[PDB]
Amino acid sequence: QSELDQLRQEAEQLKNQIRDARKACADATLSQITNNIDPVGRIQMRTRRTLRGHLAKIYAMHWGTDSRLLVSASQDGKLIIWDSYTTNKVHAIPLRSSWVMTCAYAPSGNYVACGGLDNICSIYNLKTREGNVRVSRELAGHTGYLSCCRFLDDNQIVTSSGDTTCALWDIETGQQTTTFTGHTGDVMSLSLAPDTRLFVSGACDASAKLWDVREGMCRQTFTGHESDINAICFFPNGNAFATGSDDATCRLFDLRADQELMTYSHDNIICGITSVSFSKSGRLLLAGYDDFNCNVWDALKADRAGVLAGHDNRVSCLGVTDDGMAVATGSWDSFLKIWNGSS
Amino acid sequence: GCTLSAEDKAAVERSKMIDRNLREDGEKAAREVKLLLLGAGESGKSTIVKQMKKTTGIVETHFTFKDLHFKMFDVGAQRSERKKWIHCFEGVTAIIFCVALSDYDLVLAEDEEMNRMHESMKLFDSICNNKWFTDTSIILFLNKKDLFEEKIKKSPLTICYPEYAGSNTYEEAAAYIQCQFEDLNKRKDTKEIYTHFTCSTDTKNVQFVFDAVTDVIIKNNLKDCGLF
Amino acid sequence: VPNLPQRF
Amino acid sequence: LTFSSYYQHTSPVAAMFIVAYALIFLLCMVGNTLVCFIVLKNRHMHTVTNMFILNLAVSDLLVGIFCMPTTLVDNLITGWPFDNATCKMSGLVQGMSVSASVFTLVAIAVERFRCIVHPFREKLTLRKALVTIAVIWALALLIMCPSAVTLTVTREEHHFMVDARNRSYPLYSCWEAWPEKGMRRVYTTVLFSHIYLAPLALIVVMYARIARKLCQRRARVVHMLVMVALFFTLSWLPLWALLLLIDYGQLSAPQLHLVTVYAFPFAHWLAFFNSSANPIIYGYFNENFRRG
Amino acid sequence: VQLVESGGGLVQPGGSRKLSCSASGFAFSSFGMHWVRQAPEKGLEWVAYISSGSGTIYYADTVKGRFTISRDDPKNTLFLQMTSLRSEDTAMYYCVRSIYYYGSSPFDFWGQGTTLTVSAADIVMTQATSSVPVTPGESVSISCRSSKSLLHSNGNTYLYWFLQRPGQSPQLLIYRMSNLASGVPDRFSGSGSGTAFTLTISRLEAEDVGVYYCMQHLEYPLTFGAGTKLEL
Amino acid sequence: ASIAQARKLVEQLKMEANIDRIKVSKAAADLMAYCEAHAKEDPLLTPVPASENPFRE
Repeated sequence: QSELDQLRQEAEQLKNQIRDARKACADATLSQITNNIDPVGRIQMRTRRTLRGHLAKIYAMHWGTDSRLLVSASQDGKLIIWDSYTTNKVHAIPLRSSWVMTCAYAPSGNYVACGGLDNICSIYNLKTREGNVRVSRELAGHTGYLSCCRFLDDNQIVTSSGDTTCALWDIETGQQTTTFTGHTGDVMSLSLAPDTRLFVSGACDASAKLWDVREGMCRQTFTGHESDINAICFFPNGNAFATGSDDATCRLFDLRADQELMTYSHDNIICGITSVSFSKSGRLLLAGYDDFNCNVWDALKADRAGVLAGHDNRVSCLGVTDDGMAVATGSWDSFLKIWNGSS
Repeated sequence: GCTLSAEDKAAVERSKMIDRNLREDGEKAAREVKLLLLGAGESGKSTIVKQMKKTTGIVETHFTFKDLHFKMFDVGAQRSERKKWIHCFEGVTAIIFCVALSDYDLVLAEDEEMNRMHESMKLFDSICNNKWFTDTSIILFLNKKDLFEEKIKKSPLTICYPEYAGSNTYEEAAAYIQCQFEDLNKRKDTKEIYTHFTCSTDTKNVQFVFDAVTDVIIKNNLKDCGLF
Repeated sequence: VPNLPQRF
Repeated sequence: LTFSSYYQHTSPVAAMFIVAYALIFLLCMVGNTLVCFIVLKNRHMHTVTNMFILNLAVSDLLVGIFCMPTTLVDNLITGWPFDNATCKMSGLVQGMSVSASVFTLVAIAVERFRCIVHPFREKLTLRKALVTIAVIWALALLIMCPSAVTLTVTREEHHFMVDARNRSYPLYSCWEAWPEKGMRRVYTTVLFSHIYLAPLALIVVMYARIARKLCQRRARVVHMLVMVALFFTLSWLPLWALLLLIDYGQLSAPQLHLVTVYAFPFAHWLAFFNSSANPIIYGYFNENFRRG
Repeated sequence: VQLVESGGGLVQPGGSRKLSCSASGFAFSSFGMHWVRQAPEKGLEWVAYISSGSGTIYYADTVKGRFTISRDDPKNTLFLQMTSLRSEDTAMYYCVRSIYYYGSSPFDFWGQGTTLTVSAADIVMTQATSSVPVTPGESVSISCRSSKSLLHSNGNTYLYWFLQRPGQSPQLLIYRMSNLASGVPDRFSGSGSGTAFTLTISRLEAEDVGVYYCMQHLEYPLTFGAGTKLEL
Repeated sequence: ASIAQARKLVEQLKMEANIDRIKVSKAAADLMAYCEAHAKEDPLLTPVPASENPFRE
């Protein structure tokens, strides 16, 4: 009606105002400013360890905060916790639903979360007096598949789902404390800020949204991608983040200037990005692709620095240890590989 | 030497036991038949799953027939982007696609000229030629044959198929629509469509799905053996 | 006498 | 006292033999190089059954390089192996390759039987491939070690090969110089059992069982297995047939001359056809290479 | 978690006796199990060990050839078949559960004990002090020394501290020389580098009296200290 | 109805537009400064000797 048309016109005017403000704050691209800096060398990494035991496509992995333990889920109904130093299997947790799409490790190391096509984020207690691992809580309330989950502390976890919403849960009560709405497509990944006061999420609507955890509102919305955003990661500083999308490009967005900074794309690359992860200092942006290998990017110059080609199937998982010591990659070939540089 | 402490060796032994358990579980899972159940909303898939055997996530029904173990995965409760999770079912033995023969007359809830049977045809076209199901056979169940037979006397197929040039009797129309559904397969060499008209007695269609999965298992073994 | 064509 | 000639066959039949061995040569090299490239170029399609095809292609390449050149020149235009260690090494390598090809046929059939009857049971892996290729090569080496010590290039002087150029060089026979004559007979019998009796029985009974359960385009698979068995039987029978004839029966001077000058080249032609028919049968009809 | 043992009593020397240990409240099959004896008015002494899955079995030298340790996972029982018992076997036998993985806490739970009475290159852990007078409110530091360096190349220092309250089974306080066991208040702390270790109990309070034992877990002939007694 | 959705959308756009934005040059300089300040502490960017590497072979 007339009211709806007026509201649409007002929304278009606000969008034009936002774009004009972004253009006004856009004077010099980050690529121009970094043109005088010394490029990194050819970043060569070797497979230090290969973790075997999964019998199906690995879908997610997460490092523990101690940079030694990690958890991985592989849709064979198993959540395996690995000692990455000795390739030992610390735990093998059987899952009720073998359609897991995500997994997480609590920063305290006491819990691991996982979820998938069952729309349930299951929390597992690792430190039990019985010596086994049990389901501490089963969070329900998402009407779409669980796509990502990240622990804030031992009692708070934020999940992203295919029902175009993200939910901040209270694990003790099992109830959704806050629901984040505004995405018009399936939310495919989220990344918590270093201080866990903010988090970004990338959705199939080719847009990323910055959410305030405490308030529950969408602070900012970043566009530019031409397809679904399957991966997101925060810059270690916390004032920027990177998105990996099906359009075979990675993009670095900054929060303060509210716009894109650089695109990490190559003509030889035509497959989408399934995972992104920054280096310890943020100089390197590692991204996993469907062409079975992970490409290392000079985050400050958009120049490809190295290739991690060791997987026979799509590289679905990525992760850099909290100390920057190593980067682990999971893949649909049922193997995880820990990579590291050489002097 | 060994350069392993007592606790390190005990942890290695625990990891070996975990590996043994994982191998046993993998063998058990490999000795199984996984079927993906698809179809429209009111396609009779609930009736089918009743004959074979809280959250609107995924529903797994586990049943056994003639020392063969099946796990059907009803996924119709997922309203999100299908292309974002359909690759999770790459390794399913077969896809059970259910369509309703009665839907050649009823129009969709939107009532925008999009026939329900046309929606089923679109879904079958999308699934059959999906990049993840190039070698996956499809067991097509044509549901509600009895009330379709009852309704075929009043309204013919001309409403849904303007190109239909056959008599409005039951068997000719059923064969026509079955051929149209089978003709959507652009991979007639790599995959086979096992079409069956579901009967009131469960045993007939459970036997049909058993035979179809046995045949596709033999064909997969032949493909892994160099033959075929 | 022992002359013979070669084997396989 | 004998003054023969180096060239044995007359020009037309000799040219026919060279041409036929040339077709065998080109078929074997082209097919086996294509198979090796097609398996190597994919890391993902490195299945154990594929490694069996790799071993079969390797064996056929060794047959191509080794068997037909030496065997053809043994009776086409030369009539004598040169040197002393050359005869030993040639017999060693050609027998190695023939046994490797036959045993890799057996191994391929066995792997097919496993993949056919027990897909998950007796799950064979890369370690199984290494074990089976190692045992095949060890059997090929050991089954001929006693044969590798009787390859003596005996002195056959007062025998000549004056051709148009009057070649002056003493003859040789390259005969199995066993401690006693009877050893060669039992060696021939045990080799015949080890090559054309036990592998053949295994192949036929195993393909019969496979075709039996599959008979319950499933028929085309049965036809393919039957054709493969018939090929392995027929193309390999005459060679060992004439070899057994010569060894046990010993014939008589006319028949012996006839078999030495005519039957053995054709029998070797049939046997060496297998290494050239392997990549067109096991490569094209496998259809995973076709879809690869 | 509960471990109950039975089968003790008066045994004629040279005879046989079977000790049992029924487990409850925890995953028995996932835990390696130890037998630890304590002679009357003497310190602890490790006896035997059976791994999770019965794969690995170890014995002390004084019991090798006469004691057999076996487990029955389905019925959650641990056994110790003893033959040709000598008077030196008179002790109280404890059932100790112990699980091993990265970051695990072995020897965490001990059973109540069953009394047996027979009527007639190892690392040496030294606890020079045998009795220390204490007052509630002050801090008490207990010293320990080992013949070998317990610091392995992987960085772990395999030293364990146990508390045995009067008329009670020992309980774990510190594992691997620095990590406080679950259920232990932060008043207990451990230190030391390679061969000398100290356990300080800041703000000592009642119910902390009893014998404190040090155990090494570097080489499987596990050896305990003489035990330092804390008297109020 | 969609009127409430449009009201929510325009409220969200008004909330997003009112934020304060710094120049892209400043944000680029800050990213460069953070990257160069935490160099030599990045094991992946500058590999460590095998003695300090816990994943040595």
